[PDB]
Amino acid sequence: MITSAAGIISLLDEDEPQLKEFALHKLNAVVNDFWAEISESVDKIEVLYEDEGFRSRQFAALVASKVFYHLGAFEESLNYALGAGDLFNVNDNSEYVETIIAKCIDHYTKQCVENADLPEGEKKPIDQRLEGIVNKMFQRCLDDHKYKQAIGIALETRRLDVFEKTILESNDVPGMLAYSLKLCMSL
Amino acid sequence: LEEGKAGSGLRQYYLSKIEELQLIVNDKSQNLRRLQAQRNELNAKVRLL
Amino acid sequence: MYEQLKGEWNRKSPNLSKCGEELGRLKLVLLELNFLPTTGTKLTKQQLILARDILEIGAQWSILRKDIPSFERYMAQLKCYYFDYKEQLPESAYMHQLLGLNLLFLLSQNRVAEFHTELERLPAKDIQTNVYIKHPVSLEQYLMEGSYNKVFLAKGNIPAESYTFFIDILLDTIRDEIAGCIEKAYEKILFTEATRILFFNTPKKMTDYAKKRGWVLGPNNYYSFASQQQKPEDTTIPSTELAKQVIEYARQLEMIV
Amino acid sequence: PPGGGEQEPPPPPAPQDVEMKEEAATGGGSTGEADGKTAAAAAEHSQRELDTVTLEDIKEHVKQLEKAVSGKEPRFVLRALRMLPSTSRRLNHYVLYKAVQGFFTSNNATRDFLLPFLEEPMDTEADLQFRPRTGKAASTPLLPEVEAYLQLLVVIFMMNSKRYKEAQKISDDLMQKISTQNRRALDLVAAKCYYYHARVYEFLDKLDVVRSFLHARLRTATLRHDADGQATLLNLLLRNYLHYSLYDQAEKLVSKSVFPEQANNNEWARYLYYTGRIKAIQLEYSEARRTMTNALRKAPQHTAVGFKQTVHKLLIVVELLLGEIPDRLQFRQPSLKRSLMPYFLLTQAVRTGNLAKFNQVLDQFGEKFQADGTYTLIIRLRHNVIKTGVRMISLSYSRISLADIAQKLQLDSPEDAEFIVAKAIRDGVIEASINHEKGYVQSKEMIDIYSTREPQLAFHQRISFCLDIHNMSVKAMRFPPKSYNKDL
Amino acid sequence: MSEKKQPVDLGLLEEDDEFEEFPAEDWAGLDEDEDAHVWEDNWDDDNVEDDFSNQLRAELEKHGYKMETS
Repeated sequence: MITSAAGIISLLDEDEPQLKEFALHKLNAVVNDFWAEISESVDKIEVLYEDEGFRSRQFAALVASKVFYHLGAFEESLNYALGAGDLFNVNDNSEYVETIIAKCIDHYTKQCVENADLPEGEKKPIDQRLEGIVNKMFQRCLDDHKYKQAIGIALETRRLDVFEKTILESNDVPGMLAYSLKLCMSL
Repeated sequence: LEEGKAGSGLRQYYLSKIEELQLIVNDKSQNLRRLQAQRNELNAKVRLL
Repeated sequence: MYEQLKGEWNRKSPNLSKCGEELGRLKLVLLELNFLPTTGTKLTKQQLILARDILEIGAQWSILRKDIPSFERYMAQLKCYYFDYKEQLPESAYMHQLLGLNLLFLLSQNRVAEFHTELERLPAKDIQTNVYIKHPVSLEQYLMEGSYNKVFLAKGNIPAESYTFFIDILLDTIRDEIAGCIEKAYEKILFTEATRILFFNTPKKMTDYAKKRGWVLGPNNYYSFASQQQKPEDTTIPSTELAKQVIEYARQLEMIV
Repeated sequence: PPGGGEQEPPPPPAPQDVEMKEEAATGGGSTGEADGKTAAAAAEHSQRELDTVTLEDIKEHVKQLEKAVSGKEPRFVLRALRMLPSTSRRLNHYVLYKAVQGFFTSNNATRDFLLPFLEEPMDTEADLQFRPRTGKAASTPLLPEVEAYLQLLVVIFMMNSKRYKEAQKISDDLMQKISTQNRRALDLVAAKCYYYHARVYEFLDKLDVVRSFLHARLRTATLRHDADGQATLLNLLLRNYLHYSLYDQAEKLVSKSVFPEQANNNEWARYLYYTGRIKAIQLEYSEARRTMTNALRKAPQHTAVGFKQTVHKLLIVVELLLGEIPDRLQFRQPSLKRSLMPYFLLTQAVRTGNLAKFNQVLDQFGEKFQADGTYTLIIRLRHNVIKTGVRMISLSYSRISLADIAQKLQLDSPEDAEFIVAKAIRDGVIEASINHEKGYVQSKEMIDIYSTREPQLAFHQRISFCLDIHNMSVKAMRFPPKSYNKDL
Repeated sequence: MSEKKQPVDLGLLEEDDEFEEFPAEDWAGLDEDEDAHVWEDNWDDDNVEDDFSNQLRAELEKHGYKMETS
């Protein structure tokens, strides 16, 4: 709707967030139109996000996570997309969701490689919601397994029981173990 | 679904861009090894001298 | 629509404590009334222009109370209604006045660059004959000239329009820059010029500036120190950075090799 | 009757050979070129396509073809359709369908067969295998030809062409990311289309659909792009922000990104002209001067006369602000002359600096340079005349008199003399020694260059910067030889 | 793109339609004395020429009278 509206900055810099909630809800509509206009309110979004005063940390962490990767590196957006707590979001073909799950999987298996060579000692903490949102779309891929990515993504994650549930409901078991070892011997 | 065609699809397209980076490394190896064949042929030529 | 609101609108109340209650009440009523411009059914333009007007006079009390964040708040909220897609909205008689206060705020906050780039939207050829339409551009063009005598002699040229005190606030917020630039003191300046250039005989500048600048006061003269007194370099550090530049020359000149 | 009746059929088939041979050489040459390895060989036909577009921009093709010569419109590719293998009988059909229309006559029309252009792309665009590159390389060349002559109720037909283009490939895309040479080319093809119907956009409507969608399509362009097509898509957004946007809190100093290799051999000139046009409203003296003059000196390939007159006009308009206005000296073309004829009297009148006379001279015959809009920089110039004049006084002798030079500067008063001269001293572009001994204002006005005055610190950054530019030019003479020996 | 030059050339057609060969001939009255001459020097000669076109054009004949008076 709006393009150069600056009133949302003053509404975001204001107390009594009962007016901030619908202002952010309407901000999520024009954020794809103009992502750079929020760069002046990014600092205040971080201020209201770090403290526990605001009740919905996902309304701030989603805006920050959708403006950071539009502004700079995917790391700072990933820390708040993974730091948004409980997020109710269905599967969509949007660029935002596919990029945050793309970098989420890439950095997920990246941490799995950084922690795969160190089985014991100085183990880095991994949040459970990362396993929830990676294993959610992962299981969505494991509805039929498409007979191509089961052992592939099961091997990229370097996890212990990730592939035992894949071979449970699978056709041509000797083809899945022969293709499995064939993929394992070529990496 | 809509992951192997969209998510793994853009992952495969990113793999194609990685194949473009391996085409820059590839042809850099090609022309660097052809210039290497030129210097090797010249130093081998004065070796024949 | 919801109520009259015309009783306390035009009533100029000197006490702003009641206008805070009416203000928050208008925030509670307008809270669900879709602050953002809505083109649905095209019939909401009445409540949108009435809300625009009550936020304009609410900005008038917001600048009457001297609240900097509230002024840019209500101006940032009314800019949403000024910049709109549908041109069917009739131009308010006080719109150019509130934009004049926006230029007053931009020049007051040392944001004159946003004025220089802002000079594009205002020549819309709406009236162009009123003295207040050309007043901010002539005053800011005099600011580009820097001549303060024309402003002081032109102080009594403003009509009965009640923003003369706001112009005096502008002079109060630019006197630090004009007095700061005239007191730069590259080499030296004598008091006999500061008597005329500076303000009246009231010793506010020689008192506040003695604790702000913190300089020496001589025999009825202003001395200037630390002017072109910096000693040149020993040429040792730039020789080291020249050696590092030579390292970068062997690097970039011979890196691939 | 005998003149045009006998000399009527010689004209029409004049462009037929170069248009059929051109579309067959670029079509069969591009598809037959990158058909084996489309992803390996890239950007070979880019300069060919843009050189053919710039070569066909001045085509006088359609002058009389409205009367029974529109037979070129109903025909189309018809290359290996309806079946991918067994194309020998279709190789015969290539001569058959071209020969049928040439026996006696042909039933032709102009505005009749326009909408049913999507009959083939429903099932098979060209061969069902190379659909993207043959779909865009098939549709996109011939569509602006029929869509020529934007006036005369073609705007609606242009909208039909819009919904046909988006509906067939670019509603989002045909496949999410082509990721090939027709993708990297599709960037500048869809962009060039956006410039083609940009006149339709700015004609009666405004920005509320497509260029706003160009942000989602702009970042959907993946961030791994070379930013060539993404930057060309940014050019139409910045030009849409050129006439009246006026918000500067985001694109100004936030649009500034990593800035990848965005050259296009034109995009430095026109893109830098755009960012210098937007950076020309705050009176940029150091950056936009050198970089906009450089952008003026760039883009010599096709035309450096018809388009550079505007960047030259703005260039001298912002050059006369500094007091030193260089006129047209080394360029001889009868376009900037006629463009500068009304502005010549005042741009020559800047240096002399007569307030009362030239103030009337400006509005006297001023029509276009003051009718350009909002009179911003000229209304700043009307009081900048005295600042350039007092800067000429800074380039003049030191001592300032109360009658000779004050009466000469049309300003005879003691207070405003030292006051405004001091307003010129606080700028920092000049050097003066403010001293008051008997009442006269002196000045040292030392404009001596750095010769034998701290030279190492003076041209140190000159040596470092010049060696950096010449050294990246050494990289620019090392890498292209690699791009030479890459294939052999 | 090179497609944005068309409206600029249309503006050139409007400027050419304002006066029909009037500035070409009227300015050609001076161009016939300026043709084949280096246009780099014509900026200085035109600068001082237009500068002295108002008053004191020659001023060399007046020095003989200004010697005894100044």
